[PDB]
Amino acid sequence: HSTAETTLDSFFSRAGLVGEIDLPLKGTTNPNGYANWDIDITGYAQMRRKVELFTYMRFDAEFTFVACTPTGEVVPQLLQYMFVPPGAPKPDSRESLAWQTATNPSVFVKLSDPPAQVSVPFMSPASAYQWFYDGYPTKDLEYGAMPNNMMGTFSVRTVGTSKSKYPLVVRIYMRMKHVRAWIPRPMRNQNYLFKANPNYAGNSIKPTGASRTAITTL
Amino acid sequence: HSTAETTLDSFFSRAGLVGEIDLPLKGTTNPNGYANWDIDITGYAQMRRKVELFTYMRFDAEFTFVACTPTGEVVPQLLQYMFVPPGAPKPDSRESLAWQTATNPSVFVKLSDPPAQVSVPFMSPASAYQWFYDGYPTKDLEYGAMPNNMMGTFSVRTVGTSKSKYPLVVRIYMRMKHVRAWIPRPMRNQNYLFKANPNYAGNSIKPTGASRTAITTL
Amino acid sequence: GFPTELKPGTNQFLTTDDGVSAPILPNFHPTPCIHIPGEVRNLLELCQVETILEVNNVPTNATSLMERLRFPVSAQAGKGELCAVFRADPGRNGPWQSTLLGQLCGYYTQWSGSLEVTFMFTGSFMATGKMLIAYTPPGGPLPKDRATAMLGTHVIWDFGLQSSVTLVIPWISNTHYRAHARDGVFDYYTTGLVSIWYQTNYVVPIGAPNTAYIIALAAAQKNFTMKLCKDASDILQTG
Amino acid sequence: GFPTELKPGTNQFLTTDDGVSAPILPNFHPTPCIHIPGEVRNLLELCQVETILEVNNVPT
Amino acid sequence: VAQLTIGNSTITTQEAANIIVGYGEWPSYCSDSDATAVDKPTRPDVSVNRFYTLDTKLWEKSSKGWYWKFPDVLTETGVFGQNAQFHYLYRSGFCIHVQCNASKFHQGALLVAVLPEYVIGTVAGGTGTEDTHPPYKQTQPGADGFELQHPYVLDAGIPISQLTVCPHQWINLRTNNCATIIVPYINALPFDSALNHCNFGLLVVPISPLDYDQGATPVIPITITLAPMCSEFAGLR
Amino acid sequence: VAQLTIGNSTITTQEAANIIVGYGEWPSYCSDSDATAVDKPTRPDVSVNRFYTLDTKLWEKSSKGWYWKFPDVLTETGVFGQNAQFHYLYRSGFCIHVQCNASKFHQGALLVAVLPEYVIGTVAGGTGTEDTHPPYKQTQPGADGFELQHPYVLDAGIPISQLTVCPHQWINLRTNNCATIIVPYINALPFDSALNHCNFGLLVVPISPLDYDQGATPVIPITITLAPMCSEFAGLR
Repeated sequence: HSTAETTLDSFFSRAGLVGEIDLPLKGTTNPNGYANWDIDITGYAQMRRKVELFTYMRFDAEFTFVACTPTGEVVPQLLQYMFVPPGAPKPDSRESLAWQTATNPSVFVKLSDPPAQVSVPFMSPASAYQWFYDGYPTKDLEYGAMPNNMMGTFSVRTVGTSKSKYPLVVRIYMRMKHVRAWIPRPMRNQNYLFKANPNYAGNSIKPTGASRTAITTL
Repeated sequence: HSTAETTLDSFFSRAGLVGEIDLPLKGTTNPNGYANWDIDITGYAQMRRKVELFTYMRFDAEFTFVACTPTGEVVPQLLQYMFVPPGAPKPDSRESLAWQTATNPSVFVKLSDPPAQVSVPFMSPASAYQWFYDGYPTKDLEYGAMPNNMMGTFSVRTVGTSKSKYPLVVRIYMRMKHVRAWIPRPMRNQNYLFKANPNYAGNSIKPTGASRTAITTL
Repeated sequence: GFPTELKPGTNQFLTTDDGVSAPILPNFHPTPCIHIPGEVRNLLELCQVETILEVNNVPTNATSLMERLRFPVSAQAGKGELCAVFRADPGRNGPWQSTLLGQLCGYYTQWSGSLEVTFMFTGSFMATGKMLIAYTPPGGPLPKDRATAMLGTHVIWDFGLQSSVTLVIPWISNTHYRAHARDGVFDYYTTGLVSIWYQTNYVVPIGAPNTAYIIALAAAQKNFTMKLCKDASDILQTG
Repeated sequence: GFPTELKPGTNQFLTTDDGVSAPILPNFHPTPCIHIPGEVRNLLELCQVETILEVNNVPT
Repeated sequence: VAQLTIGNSTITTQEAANIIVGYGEWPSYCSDSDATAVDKPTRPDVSVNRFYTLDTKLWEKSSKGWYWKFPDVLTETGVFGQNAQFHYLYRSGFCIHVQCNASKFHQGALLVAVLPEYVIGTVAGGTGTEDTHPPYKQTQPGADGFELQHPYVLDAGIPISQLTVCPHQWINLRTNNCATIIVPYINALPFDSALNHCNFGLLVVPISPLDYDQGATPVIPITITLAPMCSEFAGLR
Repeated sequence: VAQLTIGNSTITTQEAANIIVGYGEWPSYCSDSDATAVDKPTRPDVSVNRFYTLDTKLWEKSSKGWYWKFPDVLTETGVFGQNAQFHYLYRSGFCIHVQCNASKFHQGALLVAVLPEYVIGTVAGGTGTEDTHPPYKQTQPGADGFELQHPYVLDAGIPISQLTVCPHQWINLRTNNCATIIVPYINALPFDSALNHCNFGLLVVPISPLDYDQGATPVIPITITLAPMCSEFAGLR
């Protein structure tokens, strides 16, 4: 008789994995013992299609950080997680002064210390994050670009003047909370090709669902 | 004068051991540094006969996880425990995307961190778990199969892209809480042969209890 | 200080624990929510919306995909002939996948409620005739012929009188668990069936096309429900 | 924060401690309990039931 | 003594011995706010609910015991077996009546109890290594019933010595001959399948063996008469 | 039948078929305590708000479907296109009316719905590896509109089979011919650009194909007439 599970909040709860940073010792990948991750909630595959059910949305995100070595090991290493709000400058190097700009919230924690966890508010200067924008910002490559949907960047790095002694891997989970949505719309039935637009494969246009032989046979 | 101990809840409390996972380094056993454990409450030997005293039951389970190396040692290794509800797909490999499906509750904890502990609800789509089913699901091998008694699966694995550096052993305890039972029935007096049916040994049919010489001698 | 003993589960990270965490920007006052039309609050609102049911889910040829939306009736079909058939399986493959209901059932494990299919005749205004639409509850095998289906819960539809008709499916329940291959799937079995027979033939005057199509629209009643969030999809965000 | 001192027994696992733990599925609404005949509440109900006593416990 | 009637069925029975209303509940119907409030479940009163008198089984010295399954026993029989089959769901209560006809010169004692979800377990090969599942003739014997082969453990690994824990009644030849039992619908669901699930099974076993001197009738007819109470059905096919 | 007038525009329409007020809200104005309470936004009533009757599109058997963008369609047209262009901000509601003229011997069914932020997605090269962005003639077709090329997915990778989830109305030739829809201002902001952002797009697609016997007019004129409701503008240039 109850329908608590079919609510928006119920549907979008759960902290999913949306990011993974690699900080190897020897490597082509993030060679300066640091990394910048612009917040992308599409990071959880399944996500995109779920949110793209609505035209507008609003919510808060709870971020939880999981860090270990590639084998999932724990070591005595301290870390800095920096959140650079949109409009704030991300660090270009492992010594950029951005790391010390008070206006960039930062949180420190040892790998041993349990997961780091913080809540981030509804940033957008607009009244709601909008997944679809039918226009351009005052044939073009700026089509469908609602920038005021930026949540910010997360800069991660080993604390200290020198490179870390261990190879590290950070995982970022994100639980969406206090959700409100407007204007529902057709469930994506075609495969996604790009993170930006809704473009699809005009050759590989598949029928929404399983087909059959005749309309008289089951 | 008090009879608190003879209540159902009192009888079924206590967290018993119902599972044990082995994650050796070199081995025939769970070679991919992960394992799937479909929840079986018969895992505690003594259990089966106690519950099989009633026809129907209902309850919640509190799970507590104990992990160490074979000698009972503690090491800096992080672990992922994933609960896949019934109907959800278990991971076929150490990289199955199931591990990242938000709809599969997962909990992370370091071996150092004290035991992990969570409560799991009355799953069954039916009004009660029923230990006996006198029929088949819409001579057969589907006799006595009430599937709607599934609680789910517990998938365990070392965190990280690579195998763990240590041989590990997880133990799963389960305390039953908020118990309700109906229709009591004869206490199993014969040895169990299979986990599924009540079949017994038709040769080795033993008298419920100790016998004696004459009915006039004590 | 104040005496305390830490209990198991201390320091653990539950991906479903909905506790509170520290606000990164304590002073920030997020731009106020203003009024926006059509806010959705509970998915079951969507489930009660009529979506086109691709009953005719047979053509796959890219340029004939629009054909799945409508099936047809013609003069050529003789009285009694079976026009079309399908099951009342919202979540399983087939016709229901096209409806919004179907797609939402996919993010859930269990469900139950009364459904409701509406048929729309889009033929010429001059056409007339009768179609028999029968429902065979779960278990009952597709009726042999029109007459045997005539004895079951049926509805005679005269599109000469009313261009629309709505059928109610009393009940469907995806509750019976199944562990086939080695992958456990909470499946139907309640495959209720909906058959449609030409009670009479298609009648038309000179000047009107001898074929017309029909559109199936489905939704669930207000007594519908779903349980067990289960994210599943073939479409995902590409690298 | 709020001043605290942890006391012995901290971090221990008592197989008989009946505390509370975090619910794995917070949103889940388990199928409602309906009425079923003959519910048992306390085992001593059973003990007051007449069972056949195998006095003649000799043939095997 | 007097005779009661339910339609076209008229049984001659004793005034009103002690009846056993299993679990203290009376076979009642099911209200409107349920799972299927749309497909209003039709409740048979006319012929469907009356006195069926099953093929009398003959008690012998060597008899091991008998058992029938429900609703299986009737899904074959008459206009009730009519509904049970061509209908999707079923819930029904039962009045069961068991009687013997024996001279004051016979002796015996039959325990007669009802057991929900009576799941048969065969021998399993003998040595215990064969996973043989009871046939269909053993799982749902019909209206002829079936004979136990290991009464002591009730062909299922449970002491019979403890069967009294179920709605039971005794039939000691030197005191009574008829036993009666009222059974409510018992299942984890409001409704269910009438052909796939046997909510319960009627058990009748000789605890004290039949006996008599040469010359007295050697077999005591046991007559089971039963009647459906507040029976309901849904979804015709 | 009767004819309604709004200034110098007079349309002959049917009495009052069922209208669809999108999302249950009526195109209203915006109060004084907003973002720009200084630059008091002037609200056109005179000519600006009346009946515009767009170049009728001809339905064919092969027709795939059509769509227009808003407010784009009018920013070209008349004294309204006057305001939309030489003004900084815009908010406006819409009354849309679509009608066909066909003999009782034609058959068809057009779904007519409105979709906020209708973002076009082209084919992307074909094989899926070209990041081609829809042109300007495809993103803002004007008052002539534009034809879908993949109706089934609404040239954007979404099933049309589910478009009904939007303010829609049906036009089945054998029952009605005119469909009407009231649309409120829908956007994440109080006001916005009238030339850069198209709050929504009018969609009209043949779900059941047009048909007729040889000899009957082969094309069914679809006439879109629309009128601005509680339209406001701010910051003249």
